[PDB]
Amino acid sequence: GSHMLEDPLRVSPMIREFVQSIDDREWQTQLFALLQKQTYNQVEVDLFELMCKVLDQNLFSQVDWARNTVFFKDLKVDDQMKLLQHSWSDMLVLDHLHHRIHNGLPDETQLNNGQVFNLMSLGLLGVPQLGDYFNELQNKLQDLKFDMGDYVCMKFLILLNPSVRGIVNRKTVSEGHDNVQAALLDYTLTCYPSVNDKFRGLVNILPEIHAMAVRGEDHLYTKHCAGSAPTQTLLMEMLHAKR
Amino acid sequence: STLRALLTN
Repeated sequence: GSHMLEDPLRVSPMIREFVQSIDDREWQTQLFALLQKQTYNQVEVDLFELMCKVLDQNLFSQVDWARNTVFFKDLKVDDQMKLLQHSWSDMLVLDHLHHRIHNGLPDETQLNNGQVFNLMSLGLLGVPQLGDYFNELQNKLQDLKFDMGDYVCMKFLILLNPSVRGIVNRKTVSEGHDNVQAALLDYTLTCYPSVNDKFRGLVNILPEIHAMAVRGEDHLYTKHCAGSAPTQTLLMEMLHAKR
Repeated sequence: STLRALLTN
């Protein structure tokens, strides 16, 4: 139910459609697949680099998702690019927030290398120190009964942010953001009546999540400056954009 | 440009 919609009988079509666009399975599959491929038959690997590899892949998938999004369709690339550039970091955390809670993703895994990958890092973007903060959010979210439905709406909310510098077709973005908020509100009201101010509780998180993303992007960029990771990646390009 | 390529297609 957490990873599922609450009262499917009472859910809007829009939301159902949003949940359509998520294949959790593919995400986890893709994740371990890369991890296996990157590590089997290798004596040692740079764990930091690997995390980046995962993130790079995630980004591609992120882009793919947005692309097929109903709202993006009505958008020009320049505009889409700007939106994606703004919150890629933001989505990763939430996505991680989603898996950690909904799908029982663990903090670490044994690599078949005898090496251990900190999965948890993926959601901290390499800043270990944010774990308490990440956790605080995970707890807040759980108490709010964060569900699969909530998670998708929040993604759009994050993505479809009008107050983003340089976006030409502002109206469309505002409208979509505005719809989703409403849809989210409705869902909370109809399907989680018992949870008071759930809408606000969830909406309030986004700002918090963003703060985490910022630290994370900066660390990731700082690391790239040091020569720690490949420069040709989408991840770097994304990291680069705001500079 | 890579970003653009992906969404440009």
